[PDB]
Amino acid sequence: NPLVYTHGGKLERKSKKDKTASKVFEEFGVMEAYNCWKEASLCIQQRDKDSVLKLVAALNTYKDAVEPIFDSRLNSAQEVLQPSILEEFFEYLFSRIDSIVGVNIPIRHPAKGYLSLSFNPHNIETLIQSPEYTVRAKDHDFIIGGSAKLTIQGHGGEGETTNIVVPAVAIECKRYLERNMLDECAGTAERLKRATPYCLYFVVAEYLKLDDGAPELTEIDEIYILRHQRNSERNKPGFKPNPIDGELIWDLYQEVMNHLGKIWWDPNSALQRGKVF
Amino acid sequence: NPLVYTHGGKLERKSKKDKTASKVFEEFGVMEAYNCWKEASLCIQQRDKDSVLKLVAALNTYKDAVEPIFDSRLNSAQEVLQPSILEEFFEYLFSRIDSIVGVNIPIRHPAKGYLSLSFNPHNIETLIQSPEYTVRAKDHDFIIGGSAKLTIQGHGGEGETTNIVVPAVAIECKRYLERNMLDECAGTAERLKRATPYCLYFVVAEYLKLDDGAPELTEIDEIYILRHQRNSERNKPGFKPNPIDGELIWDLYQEVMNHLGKIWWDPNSALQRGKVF
Amino acid sequence: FFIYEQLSHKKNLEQKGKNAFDEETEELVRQAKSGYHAFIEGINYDEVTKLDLNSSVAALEDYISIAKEIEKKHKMFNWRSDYAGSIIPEFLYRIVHVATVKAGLKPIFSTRNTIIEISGAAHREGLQIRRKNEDFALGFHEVDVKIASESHRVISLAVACEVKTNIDKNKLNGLDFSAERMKRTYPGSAYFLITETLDFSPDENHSSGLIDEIYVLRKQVRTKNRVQKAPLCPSVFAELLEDILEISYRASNVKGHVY
Amino acid sequence: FFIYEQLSHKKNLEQKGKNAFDEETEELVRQAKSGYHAFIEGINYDEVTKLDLNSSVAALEDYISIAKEIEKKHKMFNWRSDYAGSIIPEFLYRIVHVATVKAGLKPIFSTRNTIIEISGAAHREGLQIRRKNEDFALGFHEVDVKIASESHRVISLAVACEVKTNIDKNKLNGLDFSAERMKRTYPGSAYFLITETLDFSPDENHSSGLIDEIYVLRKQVRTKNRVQKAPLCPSVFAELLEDILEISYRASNVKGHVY
Repeated sequence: NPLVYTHGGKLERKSKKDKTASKVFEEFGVMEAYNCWKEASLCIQQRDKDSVLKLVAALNTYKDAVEPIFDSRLNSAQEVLQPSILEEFFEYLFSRIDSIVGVNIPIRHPAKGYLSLSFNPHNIETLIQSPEYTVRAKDHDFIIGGSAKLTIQGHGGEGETTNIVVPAVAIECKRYLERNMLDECAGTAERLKRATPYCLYFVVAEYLKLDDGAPELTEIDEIYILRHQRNSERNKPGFKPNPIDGELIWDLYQEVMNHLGKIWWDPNSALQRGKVF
Repeated sequence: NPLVYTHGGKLERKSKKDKTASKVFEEFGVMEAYNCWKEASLCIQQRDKDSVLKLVAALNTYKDAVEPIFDSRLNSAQEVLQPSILEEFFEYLFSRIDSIVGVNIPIRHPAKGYLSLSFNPHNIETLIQSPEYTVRAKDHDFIIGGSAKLTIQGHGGEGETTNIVVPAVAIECKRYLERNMLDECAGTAERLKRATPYCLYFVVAEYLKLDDGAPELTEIDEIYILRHQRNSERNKPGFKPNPIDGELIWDLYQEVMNHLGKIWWDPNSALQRGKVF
Repeated sequence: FFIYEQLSHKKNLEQKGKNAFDEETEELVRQAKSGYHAFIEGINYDEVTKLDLNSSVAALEDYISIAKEIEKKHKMFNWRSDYAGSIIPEFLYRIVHVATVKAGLKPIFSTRNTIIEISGAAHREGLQIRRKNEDFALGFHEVDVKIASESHRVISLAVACEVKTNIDKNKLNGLDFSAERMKRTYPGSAYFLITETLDFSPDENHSSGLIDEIYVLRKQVRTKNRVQKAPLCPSVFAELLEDILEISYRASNVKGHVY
Repeated sequence: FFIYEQLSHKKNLEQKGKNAFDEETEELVRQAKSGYHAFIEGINYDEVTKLDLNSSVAALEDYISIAKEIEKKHKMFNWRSDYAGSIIPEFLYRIVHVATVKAGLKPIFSTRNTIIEISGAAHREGLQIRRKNEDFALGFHEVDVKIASESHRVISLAVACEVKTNIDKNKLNGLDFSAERMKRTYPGSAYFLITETLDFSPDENHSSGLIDEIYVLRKQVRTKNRVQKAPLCPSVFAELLEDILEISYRASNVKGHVY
């Protein structure tokens, strides 16, 4: 049961490197709001429906305090520390699964989810002696999974070892999602399902900025719209930004846990059942 | 410099299991024709243009003697031993490359050319402890390449090792090619180029049985039509079956050797050159 | 159109045959099918419970057992993937609940360009638009297409299936190839493969990617059991056919395009 | 159509601007381009030797060096991937040798179905047919398409390219995504990516599959060199632009459909 602290680390990084930001952080109480949020999140230790809603409330409080400062008073923040808020939130929510799942999960944070291996030999002698190979992986905002160590030895016997991460759930977190970002995901999804067919893949957005006509839902498991609002509303008459929806975080928590709770690949279970996944 | 003897082994297999065939082999001198061909092929030791043509002549002689017996006197022969003739012929032609290439190639015969690796975890504990993975490979009629040993260890430290073959040239050999078999190849080609992008892929046919309108040549490197004849000619007035064309075998021999003779993957050679392959 | 691919096959075999026709009448084939067809007809929509799906499967085996023996006796030749190999690619061909439409058992695969000349390209450029004959297709709906005044009539599919007696490794590879093409044309579409018995020649496990499910109707470990003339006899199990509601569920889902 | 995407951009900037227009006249921009455009015009078809390709590149750098400085001074804002990022997506836009035709710098990506209602599906079903705006496209040729009396004007492409100043890892991934779609629509087609300088942020090597070539016009190891205000200055090397005959060769090959 550990935490990586994605957002907090980046707040720590920024306060040494960017003295504009460092000054603004302390001046407007970014640090205090964060510490409140961090410790308030660590306080909720059971995982019934109600408990999760309490966790969501802590997230909403933090964003209300901190995001208006980022938007109006900093340049290098929108895609530098803002998106890591959701990333760290999910670190908290899933920090207590080892007990439930009944084994030590090493990966519950952003990491690179394995997609494929392919062989690119420099020359003929190379191919035969020990060929160079390449591992493609996608950066994901939040991965639950295990690590392994891939290895190739050629005719010349000296090994090539790469540290890879084979995911159970991969989650993308955006402030608002538009179609060129969805299409990024749509292409990931194909590749990720091929790498780990029983990997679950979610897209987590607060706002939707999608192109009218029917979006393909194809191959992405679920797409979350946590604030139930269109992005065009943000500048419209009588706008009030909705809170991140605790029922959908709860849905996600349940679907994850259900995914973790099942039997995934089983040749004999295919027979008797019929169906693979 | 070894040989696997694809066809000869299958002739040996058949003469113990199928007493109809065993009787027919000895009765009609299949064994003798083969031994003539085997030893006559081993005799041609230089690899200039002329030498290759001599090799091709030996192949044509053998097929002239043996294939009429197979067609008229045996049932379990057309897709049981006939296609292995071309397979063994290429074993001979390439049996003398170790000297030229300047290192020991382990694979110069039919084998399974690596396509992809993917992770299929039985459950969550499994994924974390040591996940089961799967290697897809395509049977190819003739592969020149090296072998390697792929390895995965999980949290529980105990290793999973699979023997894989990463190809330089993969060759398909058919008596006559029709479109559903080409489409089989067209799909292999995509996958094989992805596994080994500097793998060369040829389709070797004697006759063409293709569907009029423009075939896609896309992604298969070269397609060989060794007898320069349509399959519909085989039953037509004044038909004489053409010999396998030594100029095309020569083309193949040169293109292979050129492929083997080059530099394949090089990051610094990309810069200065511009182009990857 | 009321497509019974198999009964249309009977219409055709009886009409062209004569010897096959005398065989049908004496072997009670049309009757045997009618007995089977009527027992399923008893199973209606209200009766599409778990109990009804099993009752239908029982009747199916009665028929298929009698069908097989006529082909597998001394009567005689053209009886392969023609007759028996088209009994299971029909079943609950028509639903009731959603029942949007469909567009038949074939689907438009894709298109390529193949013009002779520069002048011909301006006049009307040659294309080659594919459509394979799959065992059974259920579609969402609907079109035709025109390309330079060349019109071709479009099927857009929700589900596709082949039905085979047994699956080996090398066939499974080619089946994988078919599915890649399918998914390219129609993103959302499910592809199923349905077989009775399984013959995985290498024990090596099989290609997950792009095949959206494979189903074993017999749940039978190996085909060889059945092939080997012996005590070993398979069973068409109703529970296996019951869990092919995945198709129905998916089809229904696409009708309701909302939030 | 004589498409200069960049000169049309000049036509548009001068027309809408006024302040930008006074800047063009004083900065000698149209003139500077005309000087450049005329020097290339000296390089004809007989002059498409190795020597001529280099002479053209020398003139190109003269112009692009002068173009950059006007945007990169105090004049002023909307001057990004508008003006500067459309000088290299033209060049040898017209050949001579084969010169079949083309079909512009955009290509029809693919199609999906999106109907509101069952009645609407029968009436005329809604589709969504894609077409991205790529930097430069050369096509084989030619069509339009109609779907239920909905007509859309078809480009079938031989080559496609983007031109960028610099390539990072995450952009390369999305560029890979674009190419998958492209290859699905048009099997044979080559996709190139062309950039001046390379910024591989992780040293980890890059995605071979579906990108048919990437070219570095500067052969410059890192962008940071140029970005870092310092002695370090790149060079647009003619030899790099010379080896983009791969495109011409491929296009020509498809014209002659024989044995």
